[PDB]
Amino acid sequence: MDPETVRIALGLEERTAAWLTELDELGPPAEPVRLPRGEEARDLLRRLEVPELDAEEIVAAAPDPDRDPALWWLLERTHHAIVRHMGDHRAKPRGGPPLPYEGGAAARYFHVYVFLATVPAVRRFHAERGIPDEVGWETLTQLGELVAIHRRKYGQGGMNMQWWTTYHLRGILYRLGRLQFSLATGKDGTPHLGLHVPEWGGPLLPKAYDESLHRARPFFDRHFPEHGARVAWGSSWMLDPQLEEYLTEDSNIIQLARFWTLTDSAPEPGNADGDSSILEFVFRYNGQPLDELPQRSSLERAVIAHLKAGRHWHMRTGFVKLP
Ligand SMILES: CCCCCCCC(=O)SCCNC(=O)CCNC(=O)[C@H](O)C(C)(C)COP(=O)(O)OP(=O)(O)OC[C@H]1O[C@@H](n2cnc3c(N)ncnc32)[C@H](O)[C@@H]1OP(=O)(O)O
Ligand SMILES: N[C@@H]1[C@@H](O)[C@H](O)[C@@H](CO)O[C@H]1O
Repeated sequence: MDPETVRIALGLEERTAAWLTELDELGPPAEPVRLPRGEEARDLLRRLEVPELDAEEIVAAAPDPDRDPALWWLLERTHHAIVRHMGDHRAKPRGGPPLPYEGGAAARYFHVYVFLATVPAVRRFHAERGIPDEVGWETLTQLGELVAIHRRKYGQGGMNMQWWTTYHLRGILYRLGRLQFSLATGKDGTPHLGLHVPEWGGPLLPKAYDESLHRARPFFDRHFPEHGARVAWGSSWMLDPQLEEYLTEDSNIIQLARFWTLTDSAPEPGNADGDSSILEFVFRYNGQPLDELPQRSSLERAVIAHLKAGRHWHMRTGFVKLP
């Protein structure tokens, strides 16, 4: 098989040829790709908290080297492209393009198969770094969340956040209770930890937040002592001071943001970039006209109002010192 044949077979944009050539050069992994099957696949998916509806469909559609040779060629090389960067937070998060849905369920669940095929590799890395099993597993369960999110957002099974799953799969991101932390470095190479909030796990309670923060240094200093971060950095819609206009005092976002020191400049009022991000995280926004979107929470009402009024939301960046 060749990258042009693969590209055309799967119906990928000409845009992706460079990626495909790169993968082509890279070749198959030393350890040949293996997909768990049947009840082994069910157990793994269940452990990764993939909802049952999706897990059944994932197993049923599992591709095959002989019947799906283009898709299988990509599966091995995409797996290879991730594992070669195991432990390496300096490499860009390149998970590969999404596959056109005309390839059916195997195409839609492509990056789930990448994730399943890569679990053994990253779990070995976890073991080597002395990471507790429950931490490793808890970290990998975001696969379920992102699978469920695809369904809510689009109407059928899939997982199109493969750029993000490169972090879990390279063992450079760990969920430590309510928050996640990623190995990171600034433009000047100073190590920090990136701080992230997964959807699942309920509201962002001060006490859960605070516990996660207490876990970060001891965890990273024990298992990645070479890193030495003192500070956590976040970029998020939820760091927009403009939220103070709409959210009240019981809002966990309003209380927690107060600890943060913002480091980017106040954005231009007319800049529109942070719009799609807040829309994504609040509504899983999929192009629909704003009046259809639910209005059941103060935040839901807030983000519409603000946009209706011809105003814009921005992503802000800030830091907190790790306790
Ligand atoms: C504060 C630290 C900043 C650190 C930077 C983090 C960097 C990133 O990870 S960027 C991505 C962030 N992740 C997400 O957005 C995940 C999806 N979002 C969520 O699950 C939630 O927003 C979550 C859990 C994080 C916060 O929820 P919660 O603790 O309820 O927020 P809170 O400020 O207390 O809520 C205020 C109101 O808005 C509602 N609300 C909050 N978030 C959402 C949401 N995503 N969708 C709908 N309604 C929401 C609440 O239900 C509450 O409603 P009401 O006043 O009507 O009772
Ligand atoms: N889509 C990702 C989220 O899944 C993640 O929680 C956040 C962390 O800042 O980064 C966003 O771009």
